[PDB]
Formats: sequence, C-alpha cells, structure tokens
Amino acid sequence: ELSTMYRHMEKHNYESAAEAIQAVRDNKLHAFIWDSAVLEFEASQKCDLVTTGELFFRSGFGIGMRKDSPWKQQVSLSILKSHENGFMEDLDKTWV
Amino acid sequence: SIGIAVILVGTSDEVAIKDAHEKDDFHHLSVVPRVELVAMNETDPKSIITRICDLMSDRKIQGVVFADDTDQEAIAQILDFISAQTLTPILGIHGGSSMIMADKDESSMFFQFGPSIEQQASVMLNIMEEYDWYIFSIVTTYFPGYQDFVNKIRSTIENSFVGWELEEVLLLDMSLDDGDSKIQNQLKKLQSPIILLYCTKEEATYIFEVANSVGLTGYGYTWIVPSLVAGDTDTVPSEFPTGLISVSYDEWDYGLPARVRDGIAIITTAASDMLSEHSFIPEPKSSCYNTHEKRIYQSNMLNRYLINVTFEGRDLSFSEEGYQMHPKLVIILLNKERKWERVGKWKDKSLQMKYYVWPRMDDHLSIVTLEEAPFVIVESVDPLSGTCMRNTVPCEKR
Amino acid sequence: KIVNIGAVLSTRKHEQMFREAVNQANKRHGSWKIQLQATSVTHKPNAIQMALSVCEDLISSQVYAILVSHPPTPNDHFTPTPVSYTAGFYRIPVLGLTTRMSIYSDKSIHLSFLRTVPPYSHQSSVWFEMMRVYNWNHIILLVSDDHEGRAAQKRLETLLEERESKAEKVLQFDPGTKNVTALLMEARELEARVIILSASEDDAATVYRAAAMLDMTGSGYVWLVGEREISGNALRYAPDGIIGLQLINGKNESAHISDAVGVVAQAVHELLEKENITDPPRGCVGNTNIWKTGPLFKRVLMSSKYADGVTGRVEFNEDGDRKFAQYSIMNLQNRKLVQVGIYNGTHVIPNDRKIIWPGGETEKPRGYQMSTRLKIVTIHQEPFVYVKPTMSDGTCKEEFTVNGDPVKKVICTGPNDTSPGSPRHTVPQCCYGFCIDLLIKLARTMQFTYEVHLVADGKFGTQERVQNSNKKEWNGMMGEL
Amino acid sequence: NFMLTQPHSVSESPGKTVTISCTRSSGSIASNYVQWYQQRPGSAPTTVIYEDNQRPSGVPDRFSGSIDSSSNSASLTISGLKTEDEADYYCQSYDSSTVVFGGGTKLT
Amino acid sequence: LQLQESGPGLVKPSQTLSLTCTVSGGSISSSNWWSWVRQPPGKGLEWIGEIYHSGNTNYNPSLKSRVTVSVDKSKNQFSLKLTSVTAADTAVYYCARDVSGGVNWFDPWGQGTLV
Repeated sequence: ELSTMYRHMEKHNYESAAEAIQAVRDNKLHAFIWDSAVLEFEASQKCDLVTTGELFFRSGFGIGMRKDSPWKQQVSLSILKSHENGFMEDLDKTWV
Repeated sequence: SIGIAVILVGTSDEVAIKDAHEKDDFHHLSVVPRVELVAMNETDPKSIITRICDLMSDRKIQGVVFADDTDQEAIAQILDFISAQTLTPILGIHGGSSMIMADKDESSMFFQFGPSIEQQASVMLNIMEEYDWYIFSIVTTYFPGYQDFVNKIRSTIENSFVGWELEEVLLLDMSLDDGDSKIQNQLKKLQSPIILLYCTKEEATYIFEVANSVGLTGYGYTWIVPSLVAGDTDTVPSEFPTGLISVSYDEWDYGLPARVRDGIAIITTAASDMLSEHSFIPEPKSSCYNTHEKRIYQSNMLNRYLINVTFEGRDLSFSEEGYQMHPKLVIILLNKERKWERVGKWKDKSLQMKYYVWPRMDDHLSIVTLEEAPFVIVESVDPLSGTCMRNTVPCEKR
Repeated sequence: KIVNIGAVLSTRKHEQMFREAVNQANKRHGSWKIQLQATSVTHKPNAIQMALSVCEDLISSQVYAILVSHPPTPNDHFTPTPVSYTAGFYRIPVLGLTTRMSIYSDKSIHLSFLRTVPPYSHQSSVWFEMMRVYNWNHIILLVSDDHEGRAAQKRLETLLEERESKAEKVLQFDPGTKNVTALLMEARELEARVIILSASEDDAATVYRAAAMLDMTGSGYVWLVGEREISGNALRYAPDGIIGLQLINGKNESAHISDAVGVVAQAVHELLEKENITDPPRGCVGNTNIWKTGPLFKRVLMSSKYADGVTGRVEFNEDGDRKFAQYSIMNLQNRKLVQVGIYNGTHVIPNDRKIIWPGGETEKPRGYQMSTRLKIVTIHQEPFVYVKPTMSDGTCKEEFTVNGDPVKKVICTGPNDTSPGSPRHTVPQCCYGFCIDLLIKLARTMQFTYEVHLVADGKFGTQERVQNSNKKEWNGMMGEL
Repeated sequence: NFMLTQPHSVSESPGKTVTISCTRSSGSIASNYVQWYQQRPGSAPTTVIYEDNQRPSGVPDRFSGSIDSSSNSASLTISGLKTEDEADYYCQSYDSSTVVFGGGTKLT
Repeated sequence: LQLQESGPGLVKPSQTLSLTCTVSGGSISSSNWWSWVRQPPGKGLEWIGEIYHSGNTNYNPSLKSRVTVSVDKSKNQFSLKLTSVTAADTAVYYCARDVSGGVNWFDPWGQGTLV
C-alpha cells in the first residue's frame, strides 16, 4: 500500500543521519523519517526543530550476535537484571 | 598461411558459398588462408570423427567450421568431444550447431553463433512488459538449463517498479508414464492469461495434445515459446494452438554465405592479431589416431585473443561459456494458416515492433475518458523501463 | 529371442570371468528361447578409438546394455566418457563398475548412466553420523575449489541445514597451488577443532605439510579425511590419528561383475514379458534415430530390489547411484592402518579397538575451545556512540559530567572522514556514549575482555543483489557478523 | 610385503668412496622411505642416517645417502674409508601394513 | 634413557617363552612405542610386534595368532609370551624403543637376549 511513498523517497536519500539533520535546518528538506530516541534527543538540543506525529512500527532495540554462541542466556539474563534493578534508569538520566 | 576447413551437410549451393568466400581482399593481415569445401549426408557420429580427422591430416589445417541443416540436438556433444581432444578451435554456424547446450569442459575450444539461454528470458520479459500483460505463469520440464530460467525470471521481476504477479511455477514433466492423470490434475490447478513453457518439440507436442484435450486454444490464453522448440521453419506438427510467440534467430534474412564469411574473418583476424602480438604461430596437430601423448605445449592463449574480434566495424565478442553478446533475434508469430510471419525485431534492448496493438482474433469494449480534477490524473511513463508503475492503467492518448 | 550384452574390460582374465558368469547366469531362471552371450573388448589409449570401436561393437549386434570398468590408473575421468557419449545418442543404458567420480551424477550431462558404487561426494552421511555419535557440533570445512568438492559441500550444507545448525566456516583454496599458508593462518583459531578435508592427493600433501609446519597437528585437534587422501603418496606426510574411510569391496571387481550380470538378467527377463518393444539399431553408420528401447528399460531397471547375494541388498535410488553400502571407518597409527569400526548404512558399531587421537592420549577431545576475547563492531550515532579524535600524545583527554563522574572511555580503531575510499588509512580514536558503559558493565559481570572497532562501510545493512549473480549477500555492519 | 636386495660382496681399498644400494622388489619406493642401521660385530645395531638426508645428532659427515626414484633403489654413499668401516649395514623400509628389513651388507 | 634386556631364558622346545625388559632413565608413560625386533643368528632382521602403553597392540600378519606382548603400568615393564615355540625358531631377541614423530626410527637398541 506504500508504493508511491517509496518511489518518491528513493530519488533523494541521504547517506548519513548527521548530514540530514544539518540539511533540515537549512530548509533543503521538509521532513525526516528516522528513529524515535535519536529525534527525541535532537529536539531537546536544538531550538527550531520540533517533533510531531505518533509512533508506528514500535519495535525495540537489541544486541545482535551470531546464531550459535554460548553467551546468549547469560547476556539476556544480565540485560533483564539491569532493567529490573534500576541501572538503566540511572543511565538514561545522565546521557539522554 | 593458415588452413581453415568448411564442412557442409545441408546440401546447399556450395558454388555460391565459394564465390562469396573468394571475394575477400582485406589487405590488413598477413594470413593468406585457404578454404576447403566438402559435402556429406552423414548424420551418424562415427563418420564425423573419421572425416574431421582425415581433413585435419589432409594439409595442416588449424580451424574447422560446422554447417548443419537438420534439427539434431545431440551433435554438439561430439563436436565438444572433438574440440576437447584435438586442440583445433572449432565453431558451428547453422543447424544443430546453434542449439545451445548445458556447458563445455574447462578448456574446450568450441563456440556457437546462436543466442544463449539468458537473452531469451530477457526478450520474453521485454515483450511481456511492452504489450502490458504483466500477469503470467511459468511451466517447464527437465532440461539442461532449466535451473537458470526460473532464477533469472525471479531476479528480473524482483528488481523492477512495475507490478509482476508470477505464480503457478509448477514443474510438470512427462518423463514418468503410468500416472499421467496426475499430470492432468497438476496442470488443472493453473489459470493465467499468459503461460510460459520450456520443453523441446516432443514434450511440447505432448502437452499441447493434452491441453487441447482439456481445451484452451481460442478463448484461453496465449503461449510464448523459446527458440529451442519451434526453431526451424516450414515443419509444424499441426498441434500448435493457432498462435504462438517464438522468439528465435532469423533465417530468411541472414545468409549462410555471410555467416561463413564472418566466421572466416573472425578466425583470420584472431590469428593475425596473435601473430602480431606474440609471433608464436602454433604447429598443426600430429595425426588422427595413434596419438598417445603428442601435446607439445598447452598453447591455449588463442582463447584470450578470439573472444574479442573487431572486423569491418562489427561487434563479434563471444563469452566464457560461448555466447554472442550481440545477436539479432527476431520475433515470429503463427497465424491461422500454418507458417511463420515476422512481427518485430530485437536489437540491444530496443524492441522495435510492427504490430502496435495486439489483434485479437463480446466482453472487450473501449472506454473513453478525460483528464481533469482529482478523478483522472495523467502522468508520464517511466523513461527507464518503458512502461510505468503499478496501481495504474495504461491510457493511450492520441 | 536372443539378446546379448557387451562389455569393455582391462584384462583377458576379466573377459573369461565375464564369460563364466554369463554362462552361469543363463543356466537359470527360464529358457523361453532366451540365450545371451557376452562380447568383450580391451582398452586403447585415445578416446576416439574407444568411440569408433564401441560403435563397431554396436554394429556387431543389438547390445541392450554395456558394462564398463575403469582400468587401474589415476583418476583420469576422461577414460569412461567416450562410451557414455557414444551410447547416449542412441539412449541405451550403460552400466559403470568402478568409476567413483561425482561428475557423472548430473542428469543433464548424462541422461543414461548407472553406477554400481557410491560416488566420492556421497560419504558426507558417514561424517554426519560420526559427528552425531561423538557429540561434535562445530566443524571447519577445507574443500578445494573444483567441480568435485562443490557437490560434497552442498550436500553437507543441506544435511546440516536439516538440523538448523550451519557449518562454522567453509574455506576454498585453488587447486594445484604452492602456498596455502594464508588460509590455514586465517582458519587456525576461529572456534573449532574439527577439520574435514576433501581434495586431491597433491593438494592434500601440500596441506599436510603446511599444517605440520604450523604445529596444528598437536593434541586437541581431530582430523576427518575422505578416501583419496589416505592412499598413494598422501602417507608420506600425515599426522597420526587421522580417521579416513574405505570402501568394503572397492577392488574385488568379480563380485560386482556377478551382481551386475544377475541384476541386468533379471531386468531383461522382466522386460521381455511385455508388448510394444523394438530393437536398437545395427550399425554406427546407417541409422541416426533414437532407439525405442529407452526410458522404459531404465525405469524397470531402477525398481529391481534384490534379496541377498555376494555384496548385500541392492537398491537403486532416483540418482543412478547404488544405495546401502558398507564403509570401514579406520584409523592410522604409527604409519600402520587398522580397522576401528563398521558402517552398515544405518549406524556405526565400534569394534574392540581403542582409537588413538592425534597427539597421543585417549580422551576423545571435546573439539571446542572457547576464546575469551571478542571483537565488537559499533557504528557512529549521535546520542548512543560518540566519536572524538584523540589528542596528540595518543591518550584521550579527561572529561567531567555535571554531577562529577569520570566518564569511561574505550579506544576505537575505525577509519576517519566519511569513507576510506580515497585515503586508505585508519587513525585510532576513542569512543564513549550510552552503550559503551553498558558494554563495560557487561564485560565486568561477564568476566571477559573486549576490543571495539568501527565499521568501514558505514551502513546498517540490507540484503542487496550481487553483480550479475544469483547469490544474495549482506553489506555494511550487518555483513561483518 | 616385499623383499630387499643388497650387494653384500662390496669391499674397496682404504681411503676411497663407496656406494651401497638397497633395492625394493615390489612397488615404488617414493612415498615411504628407508633408514640405514650399522651393527658393529659384538654390539647392537646403530642408526647412521634417517630421512635419507639428515644424519643423527653427532656423526661424521663423510657418510651420505640419496635415492634415484627410477630403479626403485636407495643409494647410501660413504667417503674416506678407514678402520671405522668394518660393520654390518642394513636397510629397513615399511609399507603401510608391516615392517620390512633388508638383507644387509658389510665391507672389509 | 636406557633399555635393559632381561628375562628367565629357556632352550627347551614345545613350551612358552616369557621375557621381560626393564627401562632405566625413562618412563613408559610417554608417546613412544616399544618394539620387539628378533634377530636370527647368521641372518638379517624381521619385525615382530609393537605395543603402546595405552593397551592396544600391533602384530605381524604372518605370526598373527601366536605372539602376545603386554605391559605392566605398576611395575614399569613389558613382556613377551610367545607360545607354541618350536625347535626351528631359536634366535637372539632384541628390545628396542622408537620415537613416535612421523617415522619408525627404532633407536637406541637394548642389550639384547641370547635365548
């Protein structure tokens, strides 16, 4: 159902996120469809840039690695422990 | 002084071939070649090796060209055998020589003049997209090359904006009898305005017979066939469902003397270029038989000089497996009377055609329209492909 | 009616054995005016002589099937192909005896060719079963780049993909090389200690010498070779403890000849009890048409289940290859080979001998060494992974956050600018951010060390079609995993 | 298995170079090789050359060995004959099922 | 390292011989095989068998079911128990140890018996 949108986006796609944000503030673009945390952080730093709309395709992050490895269970348990304990709340309050 | 032999089995006018061959005065290469013309009616494999090696032992020849006129699909194997055994490069032009096969060996010096199995799929999809049919299905039987057909089809249809809807890619084969009812049931599970088939002659007739027994010829769906099925003109088993697209190499517009002329020119130019670049003209073969190990050296460098020929401003560059890379395929159609007619011509992705709109031999009615307001928006066709995107209909403005 | 079957052999004694076998065969079953005789011919050097001689033999009589055997010699797959090429145009079945090459398994090249012994690229089932028995899950292929090894690698890949456990890595070295040390260095210490080798004899010797020079043949490694690299000059250099495979009766051709004679006799006797048959054409110069004695004969020959004979049960799959073979898993000790097991086609039953694993000792090494050192790839991002060039000396300058903590830093090794395209140089920077300290906590809890380097391409990664190829490969950071 | 033959009736004058040859009756001696053992009269045999090229740790360099790979015979060459030469010399090879010992030779 | 030849020693026929060899300066818990080369008087050499300290044995196809060689881990000694000894096979028996490596390099040789 989104063929026209892809065919219109594919003409001019930027090579990196850092250049696109710099291009938006120069009025060479009118929108930018990217991740949520990065844009939420960006809206706080600068002034003339604001964030609108509602979240869609709500899929979280993750730590990728190969299919066969002995670290999987321990890594998942450590991440869950860090979430439950409260370490990530401290981490977010300082960097983001 | 390079000896090149020519073999004829087509029983054509050899006098005209000789007259065309002798009209060569290209004073740009110290080649001064010789031409030998011999005729036969022998299709048996046994006499082929004896006669070719007798010609090789006749007077120090280094290259041979095969000219066939039958529809035999097995000679190419023996030609590859001889090419692998005897280091003399050899290339066929007409007949079973143009029939393209699976693959040669690591160091086979055989070359063919017909189009490959990858140009035909591209031409098929080109004509399909040119006549706005889009929806199609593929059927095929086991053959040396079928595993490339479907792969190329999928690869091409996946990398385009236009809307292809390939489905029913069943692979029914008639190799096993005693159960052809299962073949009928499997074929019954298909319905599409266009079908593609890949099966040479006999199997094509079998499936055409069973399909006509089921019955889909006039109110059904058009068929498109590769050159390996129809191929030679004139003959027809009368089971062809009165209409067929049969993209194939032209025969009545390209002359055998011309093919011989450019083959001789290619061989002579390659030899002259090698001599000018290395001055290491190889010695002829030792003998026909009693040759246990007479390989003086692995002088296979001719392949690096023969796949790039520039003669009279004409591009003739074969490929690694043996291709043409710039053929002149034409598209032929069978009318209500059993004979083939020209409808178009293919040249470097420029599918020039004579029939503008398909003449269907009623639920087919015109629909007028006008372009205004957000009801009917007229756009421009994509300049790259030739037809425009999906979710759109092709209005033909006068 | 009288129908005869011809053959080509390598010695006069084999011709007498064939005559005795056919004489014993025809004196059994029925005698409804059926009498079969054997016509033989020796071998000649050049292949075109084989072609002319075999078509003359076809001229002598309507041969329903031809028996061919490879003379004792090096591989030389050019010896049996003239017979198949000549008889293929007539579409008459041809029976092979000792040719174990896997090229003939292709239906397209050879439409009519039957084999009595499994091909070289058919022992992967033994390796899979042995891995299942000794609980080995990580392997390192070393297949050479040729038409022979591709079939073996694809069969092993499919068999492993059945269990959703892919091979750890597959290497490829060009045949007939002189220095393969680079590949062995690359694949010496990846994750695994099980090496599966399949190549030619000379390449096997070169690989053996290179591995011996790298001190990899010591304790803690398990070798699993095919059949070719256990005999010939491959024993000049070979680490003790290799486990090779050998056919049970790959040299006693008499039993194979007898079983072939019996099976084709049964097939022809079953076929003759039908209607609508013709005869193959007489003369290799007169007729150029396909013999009607074609696919029906092969189809009835495939379904020829045989009860019990001199070699065991004989069953043919839909591949022209004999099934249910016996293999003798054997081990090499002190330059002397010995039997260790038996492969009956179902499983492997160990014998009363204890294997001697490479490097001495008898402990069945686990074949998996864990490396407590990971290479971690990250990409530049604004709030997650910053990148700041280091100061002149080389160590990063100190920084302080508002609440007063020494933000942790690690040193990256990524390229500078946008791409390393024009300048192919990498300058060490050091990166800090929201994910780096989480990685630090993970390393502290996990008890391992790390080393982070950026990604050269700079893209997140998507499936892109290769340049005029049918294989899809990844790109960017996604393709570096 | 196979057999080995040696010319056990070779004895030249002192201060001369001599060559001894061990021949393989059956097969080709090109994959598995041979080493030479010298046995003094009234003691145990001692190796003098292995791998057909390298002598053991500590021995005169006069003795040498080589192969031809054509006559299926391995040649061991001793130069500078002296009093330390009267001993029983033996060749020993092996196929990949057993061990094969040669007939032996001595010089006076 | 040193190999010392020992054993009771018998000359009577139609019996079973039993000779044991001691090793000084080395330990049999190693990677080196142990050979039992036999020397017939006035003739050459012929190999008999090899024994690994793990327990497996390697014999000669000719005298396959007639010679047994075993080792004693606790006593640090191996033995030969040739049975059905006839009167036409008398010889002097040598004890030798070879290096594993990738070759058969039987050295140094023991003192040797005189049975």
